[PDB]
Amino acid sequence: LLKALRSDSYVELSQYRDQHFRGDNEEQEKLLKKSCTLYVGNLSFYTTEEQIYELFSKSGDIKKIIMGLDKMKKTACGFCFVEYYSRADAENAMRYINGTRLDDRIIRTDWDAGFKEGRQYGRGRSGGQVRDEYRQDYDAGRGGY
Amino acid sequence: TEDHLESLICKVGEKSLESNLEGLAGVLEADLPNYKSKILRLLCTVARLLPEKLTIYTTLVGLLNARNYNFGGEFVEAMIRQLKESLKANNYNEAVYLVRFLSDLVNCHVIAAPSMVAMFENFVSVTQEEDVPQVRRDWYVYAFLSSLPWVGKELYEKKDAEMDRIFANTESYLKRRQKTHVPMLQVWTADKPHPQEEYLDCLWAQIQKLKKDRWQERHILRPYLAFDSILCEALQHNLPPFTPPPHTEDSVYPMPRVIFRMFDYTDDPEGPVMPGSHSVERFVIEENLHCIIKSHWKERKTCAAQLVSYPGKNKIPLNYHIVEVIFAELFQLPAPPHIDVMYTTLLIELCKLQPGSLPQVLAQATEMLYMRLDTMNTTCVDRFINWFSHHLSNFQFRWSWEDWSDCLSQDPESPKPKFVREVLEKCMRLSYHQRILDIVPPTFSALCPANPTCIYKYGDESSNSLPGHSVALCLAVAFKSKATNDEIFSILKDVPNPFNPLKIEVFVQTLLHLAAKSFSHSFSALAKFHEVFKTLAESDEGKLHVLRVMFEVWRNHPQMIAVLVDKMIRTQIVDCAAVANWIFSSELSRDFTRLFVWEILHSTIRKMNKHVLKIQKELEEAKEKLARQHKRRSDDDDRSSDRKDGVLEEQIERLQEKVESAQSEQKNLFLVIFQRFIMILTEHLVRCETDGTSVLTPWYKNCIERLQQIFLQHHQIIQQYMVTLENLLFTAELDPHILAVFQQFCALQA
Ligand SMILES: C[n+]1cn([C@@H]2O[C@H](COP(=O)(O)OP(=O)(O)O)[C@@H](O)[C@H]2O)c2nc(N)[nH]c(=O)c21
Repeated sequence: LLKALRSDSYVELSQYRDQHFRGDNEEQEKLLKKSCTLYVGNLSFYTTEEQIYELFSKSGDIKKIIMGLDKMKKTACGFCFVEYYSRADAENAMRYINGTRLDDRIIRTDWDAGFKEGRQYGRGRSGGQVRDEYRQDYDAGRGGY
Repeated sequence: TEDHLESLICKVGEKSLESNLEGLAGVLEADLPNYKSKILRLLCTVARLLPEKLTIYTTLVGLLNARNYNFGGEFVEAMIRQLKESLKANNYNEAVYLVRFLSDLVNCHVIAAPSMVAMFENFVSVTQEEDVPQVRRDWYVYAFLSSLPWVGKELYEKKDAEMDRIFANTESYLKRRQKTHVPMLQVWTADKPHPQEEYLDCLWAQIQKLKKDRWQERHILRPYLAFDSILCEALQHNLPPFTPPPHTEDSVYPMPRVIFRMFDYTDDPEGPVMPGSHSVERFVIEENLHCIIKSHWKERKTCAAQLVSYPGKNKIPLNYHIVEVIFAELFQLPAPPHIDVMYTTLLIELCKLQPGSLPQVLAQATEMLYMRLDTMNTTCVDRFINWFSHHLSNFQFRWSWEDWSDCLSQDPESPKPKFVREVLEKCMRLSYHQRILDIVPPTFSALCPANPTCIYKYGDESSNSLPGHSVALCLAVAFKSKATNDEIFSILKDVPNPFNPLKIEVFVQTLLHLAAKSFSHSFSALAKFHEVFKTLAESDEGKLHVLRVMFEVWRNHPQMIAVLVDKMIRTQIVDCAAVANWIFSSELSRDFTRLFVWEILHSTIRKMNKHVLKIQKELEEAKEKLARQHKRRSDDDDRSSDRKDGVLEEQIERLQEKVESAQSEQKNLFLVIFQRFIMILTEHLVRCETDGTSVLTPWYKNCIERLQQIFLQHHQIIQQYMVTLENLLFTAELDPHILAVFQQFCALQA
């Protein structure tokens, strides 16, 4: 092998960590590397489970998709978890589908430690994603301010 | 600086290059005596790993050889051993990269010219071998011809007399090569815009032109020309009498290819005159760009930046070449070199990297593909369908649809209207039904996709005379009350018996209609009532009947049935054999030409192929456990492991018989599909002959190419079934039209 060719700055994990996880940092480090679930970001509120399934099916087959619902409104908060059968298949989605526009909206993907019960609800104070509260600009895809 | 050496070796190509080369020789000399072994490894690896700039590294070897003759001695010998072992590993993709690297060395005076000629004599002499697959003979001829552009002029003048016989032998071989495999491989059967010909035929013609004009090319870059004075005094090295490894049964050779042209120099009048189709300098351009894609396929941003900054970009129009290369990688119908989705996003980053010109040519390139749809292999159309819809998806679905107004005044099954219908349907997958209707001009309203809504046979206002309607309403309240599985059986007990087909229809129609909101609800419903389906659909025909009623529920939502059947297979509701039979059933006959049904078939096949591999993998690791324990038993004489070995010994035999059970299941699946594929085609052929109608019909053309496509996507697995297919299904008595597909497939690899 070669040092330069083997480089791929898309499969490596980001600096994000789930503080709700039970365990130290290294537990995620080993778990994230051997993981088949990835998290998407800033989807449109009007997006549907069918669209995300169609887009990510290009990389490969999907085992289960978990929509990101509101804590109280029980409504989509523009994010979801996608789980693949094989790690190698999930890497292709992270390498290529990430950063590609969907429903006229740029999406962002990141690895996840694995789905757990109650983890799909937004952790923001209002009920959605935490980034929603700090957001200030006007966007119809995220229901305004 | 142990990690420093490999870093600076890769830095020379990026971004004063000749001055950079001169300095690189000096630093390499300083640590050569103590790091010679490591340096040889680095140079040997980069020779095959980085063919994009092999001319750069050859000059590096020449300078090192000029300063140290002894260094070039073992390096060539080490290089041969790498080539010798690479062939033994059947890794021919980089073997040609190595032989190219040796060929360019004679320009740097590292290699004696007469020795290289004798090297190529053995390569060409492979064609004289008998009882050897024709594919193997092709590769050696390809390896010799492919290296000629780098070694054309210099080698020819030294030893023209010998290689003229070599050229005659190569020319003699190409005349008698089998050409039965081209019709499967060519993307366009039509010849008028640009003919598609086998790579050897195209390569040979380019070599003839290069031979015609005294071996002069303008595109290639030769850094060693600047260092002419230094390399003159360097002493050449004579190659050992290399011989190709003997042919073995386990040896695997690369499949034959075909290079297609979609651009002509008249397409870009204002830009630089790009090389013609049969121009050697065009071949090196595509070859380098393919290696660029191969080298950096994982990093899309890095790959996009690398190819756009291709050396010698001023001479040749890059935009037209890069677009052609991407489509060349995408339409290699045996298998694209990487995942299909990579090319769709790669052009996106390319489009934003060069917004000035690239969007224009890409838009022009799309239109050129559209006009040639009359004769395009269907398996390539699906790739075209997926890319174009996806490319439209991340561009606000903006397109001049009014330009393609000719599709309306055609047969609805003609490729052009069919292409429009499929693109909108795929664009529907990524948006709303209303959204597609808005963008498309109203004149195309006939081609717009239908509204994906569930169809309920037992509607509230439809009729009360349908059988089982009273029972059907009982199912509705039971589902809304979250009934258990056992009490569901009680309701089904009242269904009259005309196994019971009526029970299946009423149960499926109600359950699917209740869970028609989303995929998650539908998936939950099947999981919630998993036992009900298994009990009811015990018989194979019962399993088949589940699919046909399921199709009627979601006839207007192809994506819904796309995943619904997938979940059924993984839950053992219906085996892959039932799905294959359902595809060719008369219920789907009207929509047999639709694209979504074929996505079903391939997904079912992939699940079977993936499952059998996992079982094989489980057997291998368990088998290695016996090897691991026996090694430890020999090291540590423990008598308590006899029972431990007995546990795994009875375990592995269960796996082994399961593999045979699994392989037989997989073998049966392909047997059913091919067996079911013959009867439908034969029926079409005889009725057309009886009625005198032309065989070539849009339905037949689409159907026959699907038979090729399933052969291509799983040729590796089908390799194990040559005896079965020949003796049972594909026989001499079969119609030549159908048999010709098997005729080319067997000759494709053998
Ligand atoms: C930003 N982000 C949010 N989530 C998930 O989204 C939900 C709420 O996330 P959050 O609390 O809004 O994220 P924050 O603490 O970084 O502000 C949880 O289920 C998180 O696991 C995330 N999950 C993963 N894997 N990666 C991320 O970068 C990420």
